[PDB]
Amino acid sequence: AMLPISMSDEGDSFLVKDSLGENKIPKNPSKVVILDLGILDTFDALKLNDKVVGVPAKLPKYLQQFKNKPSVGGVQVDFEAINALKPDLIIISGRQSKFYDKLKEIAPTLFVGLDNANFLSSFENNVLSVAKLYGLEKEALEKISDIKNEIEKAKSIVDEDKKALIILTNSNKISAFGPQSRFGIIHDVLGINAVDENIKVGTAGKSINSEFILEKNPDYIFVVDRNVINKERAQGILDNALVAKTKAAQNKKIIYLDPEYWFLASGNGLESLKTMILEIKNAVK
Repeated sequence: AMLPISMSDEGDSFLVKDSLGENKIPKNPSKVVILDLGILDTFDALKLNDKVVGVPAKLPKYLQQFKNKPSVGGVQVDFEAINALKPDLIIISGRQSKFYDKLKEIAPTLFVGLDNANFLSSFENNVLSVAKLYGLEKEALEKISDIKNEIEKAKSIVDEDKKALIILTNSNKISAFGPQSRFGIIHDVLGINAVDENIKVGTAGKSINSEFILEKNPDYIFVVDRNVINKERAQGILDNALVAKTKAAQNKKIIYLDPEYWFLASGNGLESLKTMILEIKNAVK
């Protein structure tokens, strides 16, 4: 299990430990550089927009209120821009853990990792830890309750005898993903059963083809199409007689998920996580 963020109050600051290291973070930080899009959404949802001084502007359609913040990268980190903003806090997730030592020379750097084996507990701890910095625990607990209620509404309507498959299409490559993966919340949080519970743990997933999809005969197929960031599109990759024969194709349950949520992994967002939960619920209702 990923080590959680723990914080102890030391008056003007918190002593913060997370899986990457320890930091003294000032209370109410006022110049925050955020490289994780999900946590940027949570800043919005907690009304902390004025605390943010840098984002990866090179930005999905749901985060356009930050389009005029100074750019610190693309998700490609620009260290010069970061230093020149003189931040009092840098927030990162998985995709930037490789940059940790360099960012930490600039300013205290908080890791809000999403644990693919314990998604909801990581999500809660990330949101509540950011809130504690600002004394917003009450407000963050109300919104965390809203998301839990949405998960319960979504779970309530899932069919126990149907099975789904998750795939990522990248140009013409198809790769399968299962429980406890980067897309795992379809199986792990919303309880939708998988066609294969034993695809191997790892970020690149398992290479598959249409024969595989036919062999599994999924009731639903969830597609994360990284071609939508061209020409070739999952719909054409799956435009064939193998995929056509599948229960998913026959009942028009090939679901194309918005990659600006799923591929960019905005699970740390109070509002973005909600939109993802609703997107699943509305596909299988």
